[PDB]
This record gives sequence, C-alpha cells and structure tokens, in this order.
Amino acid sequence: LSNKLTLDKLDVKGKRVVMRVDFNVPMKNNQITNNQRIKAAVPSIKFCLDNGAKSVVLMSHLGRPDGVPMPDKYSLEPVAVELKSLLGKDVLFLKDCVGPEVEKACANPAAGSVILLENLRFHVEEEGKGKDASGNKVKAEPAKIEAFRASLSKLGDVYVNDAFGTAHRAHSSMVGVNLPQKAGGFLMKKELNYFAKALESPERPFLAILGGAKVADKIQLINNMLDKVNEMIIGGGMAFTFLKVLNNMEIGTSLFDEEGAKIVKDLMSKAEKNGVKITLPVDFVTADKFDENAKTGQATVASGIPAGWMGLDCGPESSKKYAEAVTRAKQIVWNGPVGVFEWEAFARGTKALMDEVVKATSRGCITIIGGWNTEDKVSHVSTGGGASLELLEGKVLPGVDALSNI
Repeated sequence: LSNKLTLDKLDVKGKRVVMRVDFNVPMKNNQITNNQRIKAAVPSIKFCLDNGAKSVVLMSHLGRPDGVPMPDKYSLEPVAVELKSLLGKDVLFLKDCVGPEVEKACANPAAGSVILLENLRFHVEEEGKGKDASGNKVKAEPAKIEAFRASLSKLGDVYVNDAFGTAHRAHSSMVGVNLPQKAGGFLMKKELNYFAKALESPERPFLAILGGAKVADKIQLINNMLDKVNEMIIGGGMAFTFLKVLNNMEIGTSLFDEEGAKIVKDLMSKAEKNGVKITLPVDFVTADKFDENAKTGQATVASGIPAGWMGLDCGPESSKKYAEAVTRAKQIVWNGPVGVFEWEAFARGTKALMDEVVKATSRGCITIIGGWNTEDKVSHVSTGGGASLELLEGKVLPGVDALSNI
C-alpha cells in the first residue's frame, strides 16, 4: 500500500522539509497528558536532520477549533516544549502556519532548524469548512484554500506526510501541498505495515477486541472484522445493546443503541456463519450516575442492573472470559476501551485486559493496540485510533493517496 514515495528514498540534504505530523495530543490545563503521537514522529524528524536537512517545519492540527483561531484552548505551543525534550533540539514555535511572517521564518532557516507551526485548524482553509460564534457554519472560498495551500507549499522544498493519525482526512495540509516530491514518513509506513500484515496475512487464532459506546457507528468495522477473525470480544458500552437484544438483560440506565439494536441479529448470524466466537461481558461494575465519584455496584446478566444504575466497567468473570480468548490468540487487534478507564473505579476491566495482552506479547503473540505504560509491552501501539478504524473498514486514506508515486 506504499508503492509510493517514502522518506527513505528522499534526498533531504540541504533541503527545507515541510512535514505533516499528528501532534493532536490529549490535554489538561495546557499540559500534555500523552506524548505518544509526538514521540511517534521523532524517527522521521531525526532522519531528516541526521541526513543534513536545512530545516524541518512541522505542521499539525490540535482539537477541533473549527477554523477560528483559539490560542487559549488549542495551541501547539505545549507540544513545541515537549518536542525539544524528546529531540534534544531547540524548537522554534510559530504563532501561525501561513502568511508573510511564517514564510519569512521558513524561507532559509539556520541549518538543522526545527520549526513547529501553530494549529492548522485556526484557518477555515485547512478543513475547507468552519464554524462561528453561535452555530455560524462557514464555507471556505476556493481562492482562499489555494492561497492557504500555496502558503504551506512555500515552507519546504520537499514534503513529508508522517501524520498517520490524520491520514483519513482530506485536508489542505494532508492532500493540498504542491511540492514535486511528497513522501510518506516512517510512521505512516510502520502503521500501514502492521495493519496490512495483520489483515492480509494474520496469525491464527486472530482475535479482534472491540469496544465503544455505541453499536451503530461500528457496523462496517464489525462486519469487515467478521470476515477475517477467528474470535471477537465485543466490549464496553456497546455490549449492553447486544445483551438487551440477545439475553433480554435488564440494563438499567446503561447505554442502549436503538439503531444497532435492530441489526444485532444480523451481526451474530454473520459471526456464526463464519464460525467466529463472540465473547460478550457477563458481569459489570455499575454506577448510580455517569460520574468519576459515583457510588459503585456490581451486576451480572442474571441479576440485571438495578433502575437508575448503569454499567461503566465489566466485572471479574468477564475479564476472565476475555483472558481465555486472549490466551487462545496468536494475533490480537484491539480497538476501543471496555470500560470508562479514564475513571479508576471503572478501569479494572481495561487494565486486567491490558495485562493479558501484554502477557500474550511475551509468548510471541502479535498484539496491535489502538487508542499507561505499554508501547514497548505490545507489538504495535497505533497513533491513529480513528484513522485505523477506517483502514480496517477498508476505506480510503486521502493522506496516503495524495503521496507521490514510486
């Protein structure tokens, strides 16, 4: 899937390099709470510098500021401070990504310079559509989109896309850069290679672990995975839709997806025609409200969840059945959490499961994780949850397609 130009074939010596990266990291009080997407870009960045690049200009979005500049909430500045630590190299942060000032700054920087621009999405022209201060839904003008693209195009001599997390987005910085050479990066290459081998020639038994809040937005994924896997865990909030429909479990005020409820039968029938074993949870950590300090409880399918209470984690029997499926696997692809792991009271199911998967990695299992302390404890932690969900659904990655051929 990378019959295209890649960085390892790119002479960057004395070249300015504009690189699209995905530096859209989780944040709390403008404090980065996970730097994995940034660490992930370091190998492409270093190769350019090591190979005598004049400069490396990094460009990413952060969050969804919808085409309005929001420095107070969605600035990449924290990332520039984080990058400098992981690189051992000073990082010039620019408070914009286009226009005369940015263009001067990038025109001919000191050699070995590393520039990080401000959030791309502060301009309506990155996405091609924005919003304003009520619902005010804005359309981007074609001539402004071209001027935006032409301005990014000025900031390097060659272009690199290492933004695997964003590969599913057909945005200006993903598809619009007009440079003769547009190469895929080492991340974009590694991500595509782990998924392509997983999907094209899997080790078996092949286990998919799928979690998430609702069913209806995962049909095509589940559908597609059922054609490939030997086993599948359906975990998290979506499990309650399956359990209501299949077991008439009383689920309290748990998540119930009404659309997906209507096709659960079609999913189980496909699974069964394919000989795929579905593992669903059989017990729960419940809570009197969607809250980190909710009073906790416990339930099984047999007991039901009391009224006013909702399941936010699976219970120890469920973790045990999960572990049994993980033990059988020679290959595991895990996307979506199986409880509200953000909250400690509702983390034990996700942590228990991660321990098994980690342990699986040590006996030689292929473990692909999506999106604590993993990263070296599994085969592949992926930087693109949302991007990789579209890979698995067989969909088009504009960010990969817009790359130069061979």
